[PDB]
Amino acid sequence: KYSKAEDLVDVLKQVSGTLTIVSIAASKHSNALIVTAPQDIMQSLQSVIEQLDIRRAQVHVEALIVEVAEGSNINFGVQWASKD
Amino acid sequence: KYSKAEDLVDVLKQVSGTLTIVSIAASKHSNALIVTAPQDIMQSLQSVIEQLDIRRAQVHVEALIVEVAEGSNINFGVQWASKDAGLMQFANGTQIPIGTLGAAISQAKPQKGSTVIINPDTNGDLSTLAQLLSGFSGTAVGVVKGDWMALVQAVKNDSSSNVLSTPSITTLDNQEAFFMVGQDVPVLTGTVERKKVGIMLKVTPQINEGNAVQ
Amino acid sequence: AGLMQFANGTQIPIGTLGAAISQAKPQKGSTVIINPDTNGDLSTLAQLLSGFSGTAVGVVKGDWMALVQAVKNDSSSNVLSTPSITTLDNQEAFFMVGQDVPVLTGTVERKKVGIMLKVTPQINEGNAVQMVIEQEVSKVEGQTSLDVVFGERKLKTTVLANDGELIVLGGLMDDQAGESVAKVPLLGDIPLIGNLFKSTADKKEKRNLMVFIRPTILRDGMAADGVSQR
Amino acid sequence: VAKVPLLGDIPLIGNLFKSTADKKEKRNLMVFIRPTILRDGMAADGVSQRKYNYMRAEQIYRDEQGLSLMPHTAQPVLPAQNQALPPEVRAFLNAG
Amino acid sequence: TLAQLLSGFSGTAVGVVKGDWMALVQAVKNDSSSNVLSTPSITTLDNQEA
Amino acid sequence: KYNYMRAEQIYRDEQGLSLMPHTAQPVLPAQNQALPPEVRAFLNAG
Amino acid sequence: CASHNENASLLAKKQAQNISQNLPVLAQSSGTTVKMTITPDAFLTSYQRQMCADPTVKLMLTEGINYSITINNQYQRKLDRTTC
Amino acid sequence: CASHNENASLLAKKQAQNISQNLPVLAQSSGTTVKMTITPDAFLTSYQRQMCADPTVKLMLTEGINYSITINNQYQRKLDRTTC
Amino acid sequence: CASHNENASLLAKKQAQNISQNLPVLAQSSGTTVKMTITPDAFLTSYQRQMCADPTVKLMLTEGINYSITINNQYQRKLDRTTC
Repeated sequence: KYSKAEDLVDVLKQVSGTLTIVSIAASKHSNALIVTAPQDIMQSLQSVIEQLDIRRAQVHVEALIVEVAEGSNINFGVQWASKD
Repeated sequence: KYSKAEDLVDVLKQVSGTLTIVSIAASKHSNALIVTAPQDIMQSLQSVIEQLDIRRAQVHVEALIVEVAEGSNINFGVQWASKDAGLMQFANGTQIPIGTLGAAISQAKPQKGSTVIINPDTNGDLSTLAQLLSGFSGTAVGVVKGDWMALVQAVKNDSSSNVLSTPSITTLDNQEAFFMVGQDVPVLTGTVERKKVGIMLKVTPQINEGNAVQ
Repeated sequence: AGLMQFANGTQIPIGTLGAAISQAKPQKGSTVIINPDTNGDLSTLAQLLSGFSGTAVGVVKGDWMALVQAVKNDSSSNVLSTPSITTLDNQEAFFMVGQDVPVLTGTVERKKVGIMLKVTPQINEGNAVQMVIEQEVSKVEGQTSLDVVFGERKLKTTVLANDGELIVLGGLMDDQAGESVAKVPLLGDIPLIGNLFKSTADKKEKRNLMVFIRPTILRDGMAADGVSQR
Repeated sequence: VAKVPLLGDIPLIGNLFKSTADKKEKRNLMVFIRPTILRDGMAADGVSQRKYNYMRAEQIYRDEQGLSLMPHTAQPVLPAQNQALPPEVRAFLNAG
Repeated sequence: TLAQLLSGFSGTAVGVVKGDWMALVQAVKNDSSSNVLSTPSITTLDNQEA
Repeated sequence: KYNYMRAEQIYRDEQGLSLMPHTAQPVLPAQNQALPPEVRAFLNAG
Repeated sequence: CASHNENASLLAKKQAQNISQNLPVLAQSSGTTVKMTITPDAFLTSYQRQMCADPTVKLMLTEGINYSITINNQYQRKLDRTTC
Repeated sequence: CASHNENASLLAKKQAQNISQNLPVLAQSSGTTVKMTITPDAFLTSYQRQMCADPTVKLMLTEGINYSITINNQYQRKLDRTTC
Repeated sequence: CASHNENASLLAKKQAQNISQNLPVLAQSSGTTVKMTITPDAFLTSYQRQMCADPTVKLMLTEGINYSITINNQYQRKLDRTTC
């Protein structure tokens, strides 16, 4: 319902690996994974998939970049010149 | 009926692999796969293919790119100049300085020529004066009399913009679409590689069955 | 006693004009230790006017001048092109009408631009065609420092269309409204005589693309001769 | 700003000695996205038929005000949908 | 040569040039300011990078 | 944020392009347009 | 620069434009005339008078852009500020 | 620049053009004349009068582009605003 | 350089602007007029007089930027310094 089928496919290959034969395959076009296992391992992998299929929340991240610069300078001076 | 025969062919090779002999082959031209297995494995692989053959929904993805820009600036200041008795000059802007003006005016005077051992006048060369005025914009009011001058420059530039562009593409679910309207321009680079610029939208939807597209 | 000059446009500035007029005056020559007149060199003045378009009305008397420039450019376009190809089911077809142009690149590789359509249908037995399509429309548009730039618009998607019916692949809708102004400032705001002190430039622009696709299924030996005969 | 300094502060005649430049600028982008799901075979023809009749009404209004130098002269317009029967094809039914 | 001095010069120069002796009183006060506020924003799913 | 951008483009529109009136200018479609006035009547008949 | 002018035939297209984006049949803005395509007779007196009662139609039919209607059997009629 | 002129022989082709895209036999727009190719006699009086009753034919045969018909045995006749 | 001038129509937008960032329905600043979209009658006399009692509205309606209201059935009215 939510998860992308081929993200769970590796997560489930380890879970199924050490829970032992078992094969997990994911159809990209149909977004569905196909679990083939004995009746006991299946009922395990159904409660995992049920709990990994949850709906994700999305976040809106604003940044605020403020800058306030203020310069100044002042320059005052007298100069002379003359003949020799 | 729907699936492309050679997409299911690998999906079914694993399912058939650990369900054990079994062979799966797909005819590209006919879009049909040929399952050879014992009577028990077959009846399994028929209920899989029946459930992977479903009809796909397609999505129409519109983007809306809005931009509203609004500029302004204003520039106002007075400048003086005179004889040996002084000047006042400001380098702000865009506001052309009165020192480098008062020169370009004098280099523009006609130089009275004569040649002996005629009475032409070479007139001026305005290359210098017309280079100041090249990019200048806005008022310059002056008093130029007796080489002393007071030059009051002012302008107010004000722009605006508004843009709305909305590319859109149509894909099947889970398939990625690419849409470019642009131009393809070379970058140096090194060896001249070829780079694409313009509106580009690349999206790959999947329907989440809450009727929400992701 | 002054000038007023605005850099908007396309609107040729009166400063760089008033020079090009004076560099165009005949320079009275003489040579001693004759009475020809070298006349002018209009290279400078005719360079302003090279790309200029639209009114310039003036008063040039006693070197003071008032030059009122105005124009309204208005274009339009309409284009409809419709390439079509015929394939067997599940086989991919390629159709190009275009030209084949070299790209620099490195070593001069050879690149193809023009209308291109590459599609590979499969009939889904609901009588619905299921394309896998790459449309492209290119052309050579002018140069760059080191090569040619190509205008290019392409979309590659996968659509599912009924037998005889029309699905939209893609599209664009693009609007703009620019504006600009320049003024003195304080005098440009009088509601009547303001316009003497302003220089305005407006712009408006619009574009629409669409790409549609209509499949058709030729099943009978007689179905192929119904479309190809008409 | 720039000024003399001491003379630029008189509240009236100060402005003779100053040179000011101000600036203000603003920009806003947004990017939005609207999905739409076409499920039925009839859903694909609801969206793609209204964008068709939208482009075909641009090309008619572009046509109604013609090419000004050459009348009347055609100009491309996009074929109608549900043309039904041409007028002369109409009669052929009413005989046979 | 003279217009190269004055190229970037800014602010008063008052003088007395008479008989080649001179007294040249230069003064200026430059004062700037700035203010900027920019605020980019993005929207992602959780755990995905934008 | 949509109704914020659409109120920039209306205020940009209310003070038009000054040389060319009235002339359009892009504004962003409304939300909940409901029914156009002539579509309104078609309900009141059938 | 300088003054109406006004109104349509643009908006007379833009108004049939507005009608069709929700549809459903078509509306054609022909010149300054609007068109609408599909035993609705007493449809008319009903259907017309809401337009005739609509203050935009009471604006626009009094602006001077024509209105018209079509129905499929087939028929039509035109209605303006006068027929309302 | 400057004024009809008008009409066809373009549209007199464009109108036979329109006929044939739906077909079925052909229609040939010969000059300003339209042609149509295939015991239909009482076909004619029937078939003709609907054209003669059609306001476009009542426009076009009164516009001045000729009409004609052909039938396969074989025969034909021409019909214009007068024969209607 | 040189003197009001003043006030809005900017801030008359900026003030409807302020209203909508918290919302909820919309507020439209039309020219110098503010608009607000959604049997609230005695709503009005209540709802209006707090505005009429608000010293910014007692500033602004006495500044000269118009105010108005809309309600969805549908209706509206405008209120200014006088109607308060």
